Amino acid sequence: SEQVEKNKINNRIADKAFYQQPDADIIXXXXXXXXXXXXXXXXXXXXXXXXXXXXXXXXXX
Amino acid sequence: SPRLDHTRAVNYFSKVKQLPLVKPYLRSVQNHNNKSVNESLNNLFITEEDYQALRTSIDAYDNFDNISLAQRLEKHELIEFRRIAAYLFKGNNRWKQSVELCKKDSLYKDAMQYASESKDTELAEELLQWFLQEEKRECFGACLFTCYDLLRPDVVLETAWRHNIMDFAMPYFIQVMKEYLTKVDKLDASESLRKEEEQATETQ
Amino acid sequence: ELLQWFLQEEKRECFGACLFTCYDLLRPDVVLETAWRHNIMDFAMPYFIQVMKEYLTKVDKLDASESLRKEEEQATETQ
Repeated sequence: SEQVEKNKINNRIADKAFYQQPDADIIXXXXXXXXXXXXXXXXXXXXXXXXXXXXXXXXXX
Repeated sequence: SPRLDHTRAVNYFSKVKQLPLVKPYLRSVQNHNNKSVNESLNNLFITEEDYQALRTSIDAYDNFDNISLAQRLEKHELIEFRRIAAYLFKGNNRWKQSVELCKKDSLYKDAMQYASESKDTELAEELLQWFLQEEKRECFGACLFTCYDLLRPDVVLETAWRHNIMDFAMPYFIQVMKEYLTKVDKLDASESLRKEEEQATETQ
Repeated sequence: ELLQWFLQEEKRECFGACLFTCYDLLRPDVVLETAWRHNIMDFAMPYFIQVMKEYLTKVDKLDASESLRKEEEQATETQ
């Protein structure tokens, strides 16, 4: 009951795309965060504006 | 506890359909690294849906069948284990995890991170060549590739041309290697002058 | 500082981002790229970027030269 119930919950907090995946990433470094920072990337790469470009170049060094 | 063989116990439980009572019996135990422990223990964390424990249930004790185990996990719907079966199969061996992807389990995420630690360089061209025909985040692709020393040579930077006249502008990295190959040049010219200079005192 | 400003307030960025470069190199990779992320169009000009190119291809000349210096004397005294 509860487990199969806990089961569906995933694929449910903004559909296994940055929800359950984020949970797995919580359970490179960042570093790795900076990478998944190049990150976000919607409408048009949604990133290189400020934080994205910044961290990117910084680390790249 | 002390002065049982364990090996002659789990066996009586398994063919009993009641073994889980021993769940905690496996708690303070499992230091014995014994097979029946992890072996069904995993089988337990598998059908039971446990990942925290299961993960830690193996975050140390490596005594088991690193194979079939991940076979039952892949057959799942709940990626939790299709995510770890991915790990379990890769385990300190990165080549498996990537060379086994396709549409599914192609996560625009961990897929851009499990390649990095690799050593079979060329696999970059493998991944990248694929990025081109099937995905568009080639940017993050052809890039995170580069920044780590250089495993993405000219060979790959071109492979992409034979095709895409447009699509290629991005660079963060190509220059990281530029003054890099302009700084190692700094210190090198420096030691060159070292030499020059000395050969000037003892024999001007 | 100056250059970043040239961009948001002036257009002679050309003479800007250039007279900058030609003196040794004060315009590293850092800046040559800043323009990529940023201004796609606007960047073509070079006089200087190449001044540093064969410059970093000539210091390479003499360097390979002294490398062979070494090679030559070594192989000699030890053949």
